Amino acid sequence: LQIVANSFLANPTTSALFATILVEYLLDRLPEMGSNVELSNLYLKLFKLVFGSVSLFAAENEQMLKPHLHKIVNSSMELAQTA
Repeated sequence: LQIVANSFLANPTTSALFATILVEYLLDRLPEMGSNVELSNLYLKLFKLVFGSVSLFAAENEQMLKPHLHKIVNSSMELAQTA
């Protein structure tokens, strides 16, 4: 079913919206990445999908990723100490 998510991220009309929703959900689930290996691999692959969407539609996807960047970096560094 990633093919559907990839198709949303690859379409210009829905790429920004779906990326925003998916990053907000994944950031809400960021601590779980250090507990369950299955969910950790899933969340990592979905984050990679978002970042490839940022590569694809830079003009709007940069604006989408911009507010989240600080949370992503800081929480990844903070949660890895206890994960």
